[PDB]
Amino acid sequence: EMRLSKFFRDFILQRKK
Repeated sequence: EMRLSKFFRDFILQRKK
């Protein structure tokens, strides 16, 4: 499906926790 959305899911969500 995506390539970056897991990385974005890794961290991004947790940058702005």
